[PDB]
Amino acid sequence: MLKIIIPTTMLLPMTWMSKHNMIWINATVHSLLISLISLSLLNQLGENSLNFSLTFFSDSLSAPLLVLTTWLLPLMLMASQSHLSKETTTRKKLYITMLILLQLFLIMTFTATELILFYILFEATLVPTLIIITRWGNQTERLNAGLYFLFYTLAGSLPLLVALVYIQNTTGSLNFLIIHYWSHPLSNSWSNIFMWLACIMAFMVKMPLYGLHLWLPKAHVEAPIAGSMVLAAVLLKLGGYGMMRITTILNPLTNYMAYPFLMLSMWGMIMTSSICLRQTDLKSLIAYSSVSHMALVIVAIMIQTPWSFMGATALMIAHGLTSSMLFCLANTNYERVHSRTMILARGLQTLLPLMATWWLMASLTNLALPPSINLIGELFIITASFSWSNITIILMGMNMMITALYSLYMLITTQRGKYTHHINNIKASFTRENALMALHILPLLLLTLNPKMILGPLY
Amino acid sequence: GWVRPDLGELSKVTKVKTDRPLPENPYHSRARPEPNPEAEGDLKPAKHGSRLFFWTM
Repeated sequence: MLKIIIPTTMLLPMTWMSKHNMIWINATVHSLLISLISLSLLNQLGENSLNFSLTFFSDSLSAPLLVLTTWLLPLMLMASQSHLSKETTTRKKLYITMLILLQLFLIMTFTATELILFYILFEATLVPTLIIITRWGNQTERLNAGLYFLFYTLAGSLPLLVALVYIQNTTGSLNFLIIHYWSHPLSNSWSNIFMWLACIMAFMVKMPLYGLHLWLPKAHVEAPIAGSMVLAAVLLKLGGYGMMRITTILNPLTNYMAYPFLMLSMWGMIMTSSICLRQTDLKSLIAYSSVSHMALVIVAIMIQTPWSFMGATALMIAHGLTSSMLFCLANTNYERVHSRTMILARGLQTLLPLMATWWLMASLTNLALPPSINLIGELFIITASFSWSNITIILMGMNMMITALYSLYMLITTQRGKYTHHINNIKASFTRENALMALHILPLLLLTLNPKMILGPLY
Repeated sequence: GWVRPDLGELSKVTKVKTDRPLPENPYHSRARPEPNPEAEGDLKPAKHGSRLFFWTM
């Protein structure tokens, strides 16, 4: 891991001392180089996770998610040198400083060998993000969005902190391994129930949650594009990654005290998907779409089934790559039309042929048609839910309805139809935009050949 | 056959040859609490470092 953590830090002195206009070029190429180094962690033994040292260890869950972060860093850097090149060098250099620091916390968080060690940097990702939304955002409501995002996740993080230190005072160290091997069946006492809520609400408030999803429309829509990918692609998985890591000392209390959360997520995703079917903002439709998929992940964890986790990891990384790509789609129009209303810029296939295509397989991948790992993600969860309860498919499949209508509805409204008459600013798609988007979908299709890597620790 | 004592002799601290033995404990002191045993042994290094959360050393 030191083979990744140190190089990730080393970009920061380099970017801060690179030449005036070499900042993006130099940073991108080594950022791609680091992701190449991070590809080394895909190998996992048929047994205990790769434990490099007491400081850091990686399993078959962290490694697929880790590579997503490292592969991501070129994508924001390559998605941001168009809406920031008009700013001064120091502020541009500071933007790289936040992004590099944001990655470093993610790398350390996903690889933390100690539960409390996980907690610090997993929470510490707030500071680099909160700067991104509030400083470089491009709307007025970004400030209230920053408060909404920061406070909403902090309201759950603190009870987790009290819960984690309590487990320390009662069971000793919270090392992930010793926790797994030293497991005590949780009683149905009232205190254990409240301990269960503290150890869970911090992660469950973080993906979306139906009722706790109000920060995504504020944050994702108002965030800068480089940031906007991160609030939906990777940090939502931090709330995810915590769930499968923490749901090993809560069994069997999670067996019973999960119906209110399972019930909220199952019905909630139908509601929020229905929001997408009747949304006005392109980014908000994408963000609310991320809510429905992420709520599906929330459902998946709470049965504690080998098939459920097996498709849970695949769904998260598949969704994260897609949601980033769709947020690239919103950016492409946003530079030209300078507005986010959907019906403002209809008729893009006639004007931009390839960008229409890039919007095409992006929509199908969100459609979760086979064999794209979005399908292998959802379909695995369906069987796990179905075995848990047969009525689930009625609620399960009904989501597949709405996720079909709004996905093409976003496509049909924007790309197809007559082009907008009064616009005359749409130029040919920059090779940066097309190349970036190919670097999103192509590995996503390339992953389809062997999803054995992305399947997760249960496999 | 007496004599006036000059200044100082009557203020002199003088011993007296007596019979009564020294009291065993004039204050009538009770038994003392046993002091807690003192530390002993070479000051060995702390086992496995600080042992404060994830800090290895």
